[PDB]
Amino acid sequence: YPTVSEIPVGEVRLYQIADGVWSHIATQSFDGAVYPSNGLIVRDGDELLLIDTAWGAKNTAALLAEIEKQIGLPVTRAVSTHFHDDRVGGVDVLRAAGVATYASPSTRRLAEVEGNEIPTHSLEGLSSSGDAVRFGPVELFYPGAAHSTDNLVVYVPSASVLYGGCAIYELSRTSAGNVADADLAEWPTSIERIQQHYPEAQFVIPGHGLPGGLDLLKHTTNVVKAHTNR
Ligand SMILES: C=CC[C@H]1c2cccc(C(=O)O)c2C(=O)N1c1cccc(OC)c1
Ligand SMILES: [Zn+2]
Ligand SMILES: [Zn+2]
Repeated sequence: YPTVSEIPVGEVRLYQIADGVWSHIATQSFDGAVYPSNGLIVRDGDELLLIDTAWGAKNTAALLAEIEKQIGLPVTRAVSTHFHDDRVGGVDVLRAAGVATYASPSTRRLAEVEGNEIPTHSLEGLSSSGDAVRFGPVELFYPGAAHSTDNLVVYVPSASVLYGGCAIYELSRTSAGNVADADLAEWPTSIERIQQHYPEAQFVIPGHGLPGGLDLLKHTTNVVKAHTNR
């Protein structure tokens, strides 16, 4: 799996998780350091559903070019899973490319307040923790507040792929990361809802770093709780 040192900023890599399911991986500078960042691509017949931008206008253009090169099906819809720039930065590129962009009303509001790019369409039915709605070939799930108050997770039932987004940490992380927008007290409860709702997930994809299995869920709870204790 690609690492930050192996991906120059501005390039995007794709990685088959399972049939018709890819992650996309990019790198971006934030406050003077470079970080890797993941999203998801899910085949939707002869179209593609995109989960999250590649963290910036130029990265997201590179994302679309790499999808066209490697997959060759059009991206028709995109869902952003919270309001931070690594999720919505590039939405303007997507919209101009003909992609219909979606996010919860919470994400759209927070993005606007923050001065970030704003998905066009509002995803209703996800404002209460435990809410689940169908969106093409995936289920969208609001687990409750965690990394941010608006963070969504995405399940691909055909492939048993659980995309946790930035509410889920990779196994190599032992300290909490950026908690500025987080709800540390609710984060374990939110993970518990994910665990109970998707107990058959075979692959778990964090928002940043290496994918793994279901242990990424308990691992994230461990890290968040240890931060709170300490
Ligand atoms: C700050 C690091 C960049 C990225 C990242 C990489 C690796 C781990 C994490 C983490 O969850 O701590 C993050 C994270 O939060 N990011 C982020 C991206 C855009 C806006 C933002 O504002 C709060 C934060
Ligand atoms: Zn974030
Ligand atoms: Zn993130």
